[PDB]
Amino acid sequence: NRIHSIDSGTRLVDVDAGVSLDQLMKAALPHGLWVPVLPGTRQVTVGGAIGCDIHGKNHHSAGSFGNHVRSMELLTANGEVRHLTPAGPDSDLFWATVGGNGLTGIILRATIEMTPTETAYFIADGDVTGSLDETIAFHSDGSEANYTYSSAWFDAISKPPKLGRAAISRGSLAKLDQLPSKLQKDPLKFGTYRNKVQNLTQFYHGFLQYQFVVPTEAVEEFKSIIVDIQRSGHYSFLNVFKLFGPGNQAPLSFPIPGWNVCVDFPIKAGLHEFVTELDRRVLEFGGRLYTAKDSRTTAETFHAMYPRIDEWIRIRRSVDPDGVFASDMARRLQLL
Repeated sequence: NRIHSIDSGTRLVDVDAGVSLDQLMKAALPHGLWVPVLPGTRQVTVGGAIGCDIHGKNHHSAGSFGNHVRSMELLTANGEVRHLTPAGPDSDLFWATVGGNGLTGIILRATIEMTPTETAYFIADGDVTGSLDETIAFHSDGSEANYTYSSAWFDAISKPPKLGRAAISRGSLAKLDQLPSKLQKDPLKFGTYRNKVQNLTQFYHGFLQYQFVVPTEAVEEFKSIIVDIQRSGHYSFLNVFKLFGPGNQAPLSFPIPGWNVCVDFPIKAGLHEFVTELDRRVLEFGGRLYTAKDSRTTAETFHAMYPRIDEWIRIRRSVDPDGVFASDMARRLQLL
């Protein structure tokens, strides 16, 4: 539950899996290092970050968390401790562990290649659009290459042509060159605008959370989902929009390149019926659902989202035949 080494030269960090990403951030910053993929909470451990293979606002530029793990140590069911690497032997067990939710064993420790930075602040441009078509067109001009971080809040309640209008926030880690004099003293500690310097809390800022992704090319199909959601009467206020980049070698990693949306549906009458249809619609276009604890996602649907599901299940069995690390969700999703 400690951090063993930090090297700015190699950007490598040796850290136990029980260490929270927050604690990792604090320690790594003075060395001019930035955690490659940021957590949603301060209780997210390194092991959780790898097991869930978390993604953030910078996925199009940096991928998910598994992309940055140089090696990890997996305490398996037989009592062994396996040295896992993304490109060496046992790489299959590596990528099955990035995917798996601890169903492969217990991650004890990992080596993580950090992101080099000169400051702890973001420099951001903010834009507002007027409709869903504008929001899409805004992310389709190839301007995503100019910003490492990018996300948008959007209207899912107003009917067209106001549906899909968005407040977009995009930016990158600020250089020392870009900081005001007051902030250059300590650069590495703790809706329309341009060149706005923001710290972590400013930039990165009952219900049923629903997150999915539709392939980039199926844009009209994605628009149709958003339209149908507004029609349904299920109105969410907290809606996040994001365009994902390429995915992993992890067979159970969620992100794929395409349009990613996270809504918070208020628990209403006829929601489970609507969600079931929404699940089918996402899958129909070759999309994928984010499988959380709140799912509410059939095993048939789960196996359909992931083409390499059987390839993963084989690996899980070879490392945990008696299903020691098998949770109730794992059995429910028929992953045994």
